[PDB]
Amino acid sequence: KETAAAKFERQHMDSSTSAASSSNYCNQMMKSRNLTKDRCKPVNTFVHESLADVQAVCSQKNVACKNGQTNCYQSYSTMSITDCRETGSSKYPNCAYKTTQANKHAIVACEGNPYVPVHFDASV
Ligand SMILES: [Cl-]
Ligand SMILES: [Cl-]
Repeated sequence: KETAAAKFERQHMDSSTSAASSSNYCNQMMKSRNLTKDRCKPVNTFVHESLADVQAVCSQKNVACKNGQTNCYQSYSTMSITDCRETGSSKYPNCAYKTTQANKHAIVACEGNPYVPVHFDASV
């Protein structure tokens, strides 16, 4: 079993790099974080900030989530973010992703005590 907090860290946290290096970034990252083990994760986002900074977003701007839940938070400043999406020629187990790097505000859902990110809603 894996806690929600831990799953968010695995799926969305990447403080090792300051941004998406190349176009293959999303390919090897979706792999190293085990997001291609049993299925190709269609869409996934990586935040290139310190965990501390991402966790802090749980105390930033409270916004609604796409699903309507009122526990989403948007970061006051922009963050280095990498979006990963399957390309047209992506088929399990040969997943292929388009890596798109940018700096936008991250929006996550927080819950529990300690109150930390447990899901990544979107990035604006
Ligand atoms: Cl995501
Ligand atoms: Cl600060």
